[PDB]
Amino acid sequence: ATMTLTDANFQQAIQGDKPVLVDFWAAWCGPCRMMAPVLEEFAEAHADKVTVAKLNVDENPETTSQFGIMSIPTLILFKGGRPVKQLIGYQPKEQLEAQLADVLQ
Repeated sequence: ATMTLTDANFQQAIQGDKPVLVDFWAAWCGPCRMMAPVLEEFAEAHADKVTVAKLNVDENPETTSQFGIMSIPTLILFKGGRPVKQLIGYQPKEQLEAQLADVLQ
């Protein structure tokens, strides 16, 4: 199961001190379907390391205004209330797995 963050728990979650890859996506989005199954397989890949969380920026609009999430999908890794790496668009699971290997270690 992937994690599911939400406006209130979102910032209280990341700002503590915890590796969490927040996935910003929407059910009305077009090219988020491309990486849709790699993201759920991404939680199958590392699993005991990556918290692949899910914010609906449609439903929860507070953090999308802070960062300015202008084009979903948008993956951002937070380790201690600070996005170490923002990458967006379609990125294969192979691009993801090497990208997140650096920050998770």
